[PDB]
Order: sequence, then C-alpha cells, then structure tokens
Amino acid sequence: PVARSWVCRKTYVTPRRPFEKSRLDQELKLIGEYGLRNKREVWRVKFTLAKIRKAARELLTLDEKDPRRLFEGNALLRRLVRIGVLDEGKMKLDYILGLKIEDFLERRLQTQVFKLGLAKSIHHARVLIRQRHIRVRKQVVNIPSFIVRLDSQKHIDFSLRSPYGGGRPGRVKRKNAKKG
Amino acid sequence: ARGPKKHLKRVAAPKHWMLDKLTGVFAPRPSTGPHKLRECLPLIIFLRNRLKYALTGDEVKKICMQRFIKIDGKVRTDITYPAGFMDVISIDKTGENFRLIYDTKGRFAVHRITPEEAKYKLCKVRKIFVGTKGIPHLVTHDARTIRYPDPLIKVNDTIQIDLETGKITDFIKFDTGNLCMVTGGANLGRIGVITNRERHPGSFDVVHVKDANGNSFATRLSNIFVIGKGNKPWISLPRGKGIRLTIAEERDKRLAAKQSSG
Amino acid sequence: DTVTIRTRKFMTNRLLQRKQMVIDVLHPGKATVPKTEIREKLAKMYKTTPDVIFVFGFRTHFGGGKTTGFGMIYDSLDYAKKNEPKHRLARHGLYEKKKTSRKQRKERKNRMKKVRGTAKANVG
RNA sequence: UACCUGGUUGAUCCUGCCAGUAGCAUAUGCUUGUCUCAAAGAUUAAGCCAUGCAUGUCUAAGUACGCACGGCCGGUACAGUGAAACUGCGAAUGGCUCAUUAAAUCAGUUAUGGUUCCUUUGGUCGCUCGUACUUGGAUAACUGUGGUAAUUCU
RNA sequence: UGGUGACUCUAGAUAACCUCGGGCCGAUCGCACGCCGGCGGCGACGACCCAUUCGAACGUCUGCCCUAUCAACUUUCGAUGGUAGUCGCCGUGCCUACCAUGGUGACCACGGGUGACGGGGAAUCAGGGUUCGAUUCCGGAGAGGGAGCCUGAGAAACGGCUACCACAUCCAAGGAAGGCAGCAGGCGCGCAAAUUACCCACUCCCGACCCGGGGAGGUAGUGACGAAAAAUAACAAUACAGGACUCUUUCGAGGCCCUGUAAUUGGAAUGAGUCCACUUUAAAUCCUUUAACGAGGAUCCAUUGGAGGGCAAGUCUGGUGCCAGCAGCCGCGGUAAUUCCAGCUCCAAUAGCGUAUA
RNA sequence: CUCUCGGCCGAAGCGUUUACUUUGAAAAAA
Ligand SMILES: [Mg+2]
Repeated sequence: PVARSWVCRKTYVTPRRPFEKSRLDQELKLIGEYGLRNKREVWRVKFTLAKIRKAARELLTLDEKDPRRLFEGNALLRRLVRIGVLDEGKMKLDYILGLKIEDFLERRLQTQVFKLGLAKSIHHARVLIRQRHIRVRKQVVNIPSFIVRLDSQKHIDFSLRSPYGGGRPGRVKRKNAKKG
Repeated sequence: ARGPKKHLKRVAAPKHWMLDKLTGVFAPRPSTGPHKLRECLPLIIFLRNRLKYALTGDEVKKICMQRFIKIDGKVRTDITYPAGFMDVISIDKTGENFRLIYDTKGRFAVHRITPEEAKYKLCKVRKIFVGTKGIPHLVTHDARTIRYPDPLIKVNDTIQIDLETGKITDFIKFDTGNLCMVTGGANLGRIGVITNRERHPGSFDVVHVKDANGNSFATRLSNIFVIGKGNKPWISLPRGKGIRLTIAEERDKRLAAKQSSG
Repeated sequence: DTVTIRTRKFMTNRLLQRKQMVIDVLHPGKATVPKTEIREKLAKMYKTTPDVIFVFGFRTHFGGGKTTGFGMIYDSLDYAKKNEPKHRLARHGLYEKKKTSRKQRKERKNRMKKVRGTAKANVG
C-alpha cells in the first residue's frame, strides 16, 4: 500500500501497415511543412483528432433533444472554438467531421511565433521557443507543442530577459566584446 | 479477522468526505458513537479539511485538547468523533455555530447558524417501547434514550430537543403535506413536501416527495426526515434550499456569474 | 529594492493564536530570496517583530520572477513555542534535537528486556 | 480505418492451410544526453534461513519510605521531579503470501420474530423494609544468602 | 400499557426458586474552596441491566472452467425425515435413543482434472466476441505439516503455550532453546525480480496518554517494466549543380522566391556539463531560481535493423564458388551471386530498435 | 375495474397467472 497513482495513457497509435508508400509521402509533407521532429509527432495529433471524431459520431446517434447530446455537444463545440480550430459561426455537430489535421497543427506555438514574424522560418521558431526566448502572457514557455488558445494570440512576445528583448546579451557577445 | 477492525483506507472512506488520493494511505476511522461510520463527518475532517483552522492532524489535536469545540453542548476532545446529521458545533473562542446539513450534491455543508438556533436540534424517532414498571421509552437517530414522552409521538416522527436539558419541546408527526429532507440514497440532500406513502408489508415502504419547483421523486421510508409542518422548515436551510439543479441549468447559472464580473 | 511582498488568503486563527496567509514574492532578476529576508519585510508590513514570524514552503515558478509560500504570525513568542512544530523552531535556533539514532535507541531498548529490576538502568 | 499480401499449375479458377501484418505481457541482445511519473523473488521451491530491527504504554486524577536529584521546615503522615515494581489496557489491528478451496469461496439480494458483542453515546445507578469518621491477610520493587556450563531460569 | 404483516413480543398479576466453582445494590482518586458540627460544586475510575455504534456468526434467491475412455450416486460407520433430549451464544442429524425409508440425477447427479483464491477490474475490438485477473481496494485462507488448548469481549492466536511428524541450534553429554508466506539481507531454484540505508516531519493506529511507540507508513538508493514532455543545431553574405518565376522571339538582365558539395566566410543564440548561493526537507538529494566558466566540424560524433518479392530502399564495386553461409515463406549460393562476407550508397523508426515465448 | 370509510377524491379488494416492454429506488471507492 502506497500513496501513489498509476493512471497514465499512451498518446498515439502506430499505423497498421508500416511501409505504405502513399502514407509515407503524406506524413513527411506535414513534418516538413510544420517543422516537426519525428513521425510520432504526427500520430499524436492524428490520435487526438481520431478521438474527437469518435465522440461526435457517438453523439450523432442520439436523439436531437437528448439531454446528454445537448450538454456534451455544446462542451465539445465550445472547446473546439476556444482553441481556434473550429469557426464561431459553425457550431454544429456535423461540422466536426469536416475538421483536418492541418487545422490542429496550425495552432502550435511553433507555427504561431513564425506566422507572427518573430522567427524567420519554421525551424528558427523551434529553436527560439526551446531556447527560452518566447513568453505568452508574462509566462515563459519552451514547449513547441503548446496549443495556443484563441484569446492568447495577442500575448505572444519575446521574453523580458532575453537578448532579443530588453535583456542582457548572451555569453558570446559579452566574451567577444572583451576580446578587442 | 479475529476481531474488530481499527483502520480505514483512503479509497474506502465515504466519498462525500472529499478526500484526495495522494495525501496518504489511511483515512480517519470514526470512533464508535451516535452516528454510523458511513453517514458521519469526523471532527478532524471538519476542523482541518473544511474550515482550514488547522493544517495538519497534529494541530487538530491542539485545538481539541484546549476544550474549544462543543458538539451539542458538550466538549469532545476526540478528534475522530462521529458528528452527524442535525448536530450543532460551537466554537466559543471565535463565536461560531454550525449545523451539519446536507447540500443538494449530497455532502455536508458549512452552514453557520445564530447562537439562538444552536439551543435545539431536531431528532427522528427510531424506537418506542415500554420498560420496567410501565415507563415509555424513546430511541432516536442520535442514540438518545428519552423516557416519559408524549403518547402521541410515534415512530418516524420528529421531535425538538433542547440541548441544555435534553427534553422534548415540540414534535411533528409523519403525514402527507409535511416538509422533509432526504438523508440517504440517490436523493440525498433534497427537500420537498410528502405527497404519498405506499405500503408494502413485509418489505420497505416508499414515500413520494415533490419539490417547490414541481419536481417529484421517491425514496424509502427510512431515508425521510420530517423538517417542518407544511411548507415551513423548523431549521435554517443551506444556500441551495434543497432544489437539485440540472447540469445544463448549473452550467448556465455558472456562466452568467463570470459575465457579471468586470 | 525590486523584491516585493504580497499576501492573500489571510485569516486570523484565534484557536491557535496566530494569523496565517499565502505569500507571493516578486523578484524579477534575482534568485529565490531568503526566508530571513522575507521575514523582515512582513514585520514592517504588519507592524510587529520578526521573532514571531514563521515562513515555509516556498516554490519558484518556471521562468522565474515569482515565488509562492506560506506564512504565520503569532501573538507572542510563548504561543509560538507552544503551537509551532518543533522542527520549525529549530530553524530559528529555539530547539535542540537529541543526537542519537533509531538503531541506537532500539538496540538499547531490546537489551533492557533481558534485565529485570533496577539493574535495567545499568545497561549499555 | 468495418483493410489484407506471398506460396500447389505448362497456364486457369477454387478449397485449404502455411508464412507474412498490428497491439499486448515476460525474458533477453545491442544502444543510451535532458526531464516528470513509476512496476519490481508471483510463475519454480506455501523451499531453508546467519544477523539487526518490526509492540508498547502515565495523566491534576490506582499504588512512591530508591536521598537518584538541586532544594523547602524543620515535631509538619504525604513539598516536587522521578528510575524500579505491582495494577489496568493493548498485543485478535496492521504487514505478507495465494498452498488449500468447484454451489465450496465469492457477488448482487434478503432475514435474525434464531444469537453474541470489549469500547463510544444515552438511560439506569435512597425502587429491596432486612468499624461505617475506614475492616483483613498477604506479596512485588528493596535488603541479604544462594544454585546451575548454559536461557527474558529461579 | 404499547407495538408488528405476523409473537409464545414488551409491560402487568400470582405461587415459589435463586447455584459458596456465589448476582446488582461504590470501604476508590484529583481540583477548588466555601454556606449556615452539619451541608455542598466541578471531574476521574469503576457497575448488573436496557438501547446505540463497530461488527461477527449463522441461514434465503440467482450465478462458475474442462471432462462420459466418469451414469447412476448416498444409506453397515447419519444418508432424507419424525419424536424427545445432550451439547452449543442460538436455529439446525450438531450429536444420541427410538421410529419411517427416504434424498439427488441426461435440465448432467456422483467421480476426476485445473499452470483454479473469488470479485471490483486489464488487453484486444466495426457490431458480436476471445483471453487475462498471484498483484497495493472488498471478502476468504494460512503462518514448516497435522492436532489440542490457556487467557480474554473477541483467537482453536503461532513476533502465545502443549504434544507428535520433518528439519535444525548450544552443551562440560546432565540438559536448554526453535519457526522471515513482516523490513532489509543470505542460500537454493531458476529465462526470470532492488539497500543488512534515514525518519516518525506527513497519513493514520495504539496506550494510563496534548508529551511515549510504530521496517504500518513516509524519504532517499538500485531501476530502458511501463507511461508523459523534449536536445543533437539556427541565421546572414557569397559562388555555383542549379531550380522555378518576370521581361527581352533569341543572346541576357534578374534584388523576386527556393534547394544543396558548400573540406566557402561570419559573428549571434543556447543548454548538457563544472559550480557560489538561495530555495526544498525531519535532515538532505532532485526539480525550479540565480552569479562565474562552458560550442565549429574527425565535435559536446545516435542507434537498431535492412536494400529479389511480400515490404520502403542498388542486376553498384571487391571476395567466395551447392563450400562458407543467408533464408519466418517463396527461395539465394555449382567462376559475370539484385539475396552470403565487406566497402560505398540508399530507407524504416528513432533515445530507442531487434529476438524468443504466451 | 369496483363494493365500505376520512374531508367531487384518497384508504381497501383484484383483473387467471406469467413471460415481454417502459418507469422508479437500491446498487463502495478506485
Ligand atoms: Mg520495393
């Protein structure tokens, strides 16, 4: 007997066919376009979308005025609107099945800091975030997979203690300044 | 097991205690007392977990051994004492009085009362018999033995007890049209008026209760506690007033609150 | 002078003769500030002497300009000595532990079981 | 994601299996920078165990003639702290393991109007028409004499 | 009198009884001190009984894997029932005496097997289903194997006792003492599993107890069981293999946008490490926070399997010559081997990836 | 679906008995 918790999950599922040529080209295109590290980072978002589509398909088989359909349908739709994947004027349970992986991949902090002009590429954004140069609402974040909530889009800035903001220069400029 | 048990595991503790998983392996096992193990709130989980007057279980002992807490007029220094439904907790140092009343979600509420309301409590009637030399005897839900009661008081009624003397001041019979609270089952914490009672001899009776908003439910007769005569309760009620909100209504009532803030 | 102290969730514990609160300390470009330094800024904040102020459990947030901890202010040093944990009094220098070991005491305990009478005392 | 592919023939269409494919649990091989949580002598041997520890306990309130103590006051029965010992309570909880066990155990549901129950809480505790302003004998701790190679022996 | 669905219930009355191995009816203790020699206020410890709480113990209805190369089973020695009693806390063939001949079974009794503790649950999964559950929660059982007891409210107790069976310890040979399926640790067995560490600070439990104790429990150590996040580089200027895109029909201009040998230049940014200090904590360690040092290219160097098909990716070059070996399957290898042994190149997942087995 | 009672309704009998369907309360936490 211990005061410990053993609850955990796996966040991805592997594909059934390991060497499907059409799927290998489709997934590398996403990796290259959004600057991902490995195929496991595509199967994670794809798993999350697969679980969202499965809840919607189960709610869509209930009565249109089923009390559980109107409670957990509104919650799912509101959750999808909040992060910016679904539109404000499309809060219908049939528009969830029209969602794509690219919608979910566009809300990553890595994509957003690049699309806001902080970084010169999608690979510069990765290192900028991992090197503690970016903050969201006074909090320093160094997780590139941080999903940006809609009313956080305006509060992504350079960190207050970084050479790219008002901070001191890094070790290299300091060392070369004393070189002469 | 070769004898009675003295421990309680945290996952096996009553859910309405609201104990978290990762604080410890054990939970306070209530002492033997007037209330059941699964229908009581020990003094430690009330002084530490609800009121936050203490941060650890050692501080609850330091408050208790200073003789500050009175349960229905008597000082209890046991920190796992089984307080329960309708009890009055008095802290004279801070001038606080509380009554243990279920809320609509089925959990004991932090219901503060006035010093005047702390002078009495309402007790259900469990047993009536006749003892030696023909003396009538009561037994209540609080394990109180009260002799020489009125002959009109029967089982399933409610009496009012003055905590200073322990004597009956008034009573309410069980009949249709009387207010009641549910003290168990799936309707625990709900308040409504009795409308019907269907009798099943050799088995459990069933009582039908209707809310103020028009919602009707049913319970077993052992889970009914008559509060007041008619629509008027005899004790002060918690914030929810016994009405169970649906999850959609609760969501709308919560969302409306944050829009008001600004 | 850039270190700032704020308190929240304040309540007076008349049952334990103290005030208790949560402390947020802001220190944008510094390390986690010492508890002795925090104790002085609460003495001025609450107009008392820092002998009756006990602070513990300070955690710094990621990135780092804010630390959150807990604080207690007692009415008197006597009440502090009565109610405070004896490990939190030793930090202030008001309690000395015994310099033995569980193994030492336990082995000594089991040797006295073999001896009977006052001769228990003369056992090493 | 409600999925198949290779192999019998000169070639064809089938039956049918073999092999491939994905998870999941044990072991194992090679490799291994950061950080959070986290199983761990079950499988076979419920086989065998050196050593240490895992169960004790005093409040104002059962019994203090240990000067063992610094110190009162000296006719004060007992100022106080207090080892030891008598008395009371606990040790029937917890921890471990899965050998036995096939309507047995166990799960949902019922009954005790067919039994017991330390403790907690409440009642009861001049209800009986018959030395008391205090009753009797011991025995521990302690002192002293010992026995045995040896024990928490006596 | 009162109550149940229902008493042979509770309460009442009468005649007696009342166990010496005996039934209750207080010869106990502390604190404050007082009112008119008497009266006294707060508690503590004990008391037959009643009720209550924690239960426990017996019963009610339904439900379990394989097996007929197990079809009849039980009844002398209680099997089904009746009557009266013994014993038991009590209801009962629980046991005894006297009676009766019953009771179960293809709707699978009786017997055997189980790598069988049972559930809550776990893996897989279109829908149905299949397999697992020794394992931290609930219930059961046991303390080397049988058996029997004392104390106590509670035990057929084993960190209690008494025997027998099997092992085994000290000895002056007379005797005495044993029980890790508790925490560490050792041996053995194996394909198969960690420290003879620190603490009662947390969660709780026990006691005469606000103070004492707790290998329960907590904290560190070992730990690629398994799960989550996430480094191993980024940018600019050059000049091309160059590429698209605009104009010049064409030569060409390209500053508009792009990829790479870049053994071409260039400073900018950062941990991983070393390491003041604070913070954490019972005391520490770790994470978080912060000074100082800390990055150019054989480095601060990513691995594991493959390249005929299934199945993504070389009939490249060198060696061997039905040998050595590969190969889950088809198959490769007999002097020009797309398959072996290597170099180069290529591709799959990636701090992970092969193999065996259920 | 109805005979007696308490101030046009309820308390009490079933309608042959079920299977089925809907509802209710009772169903440890993890
Ligand atoms: Mg191919």
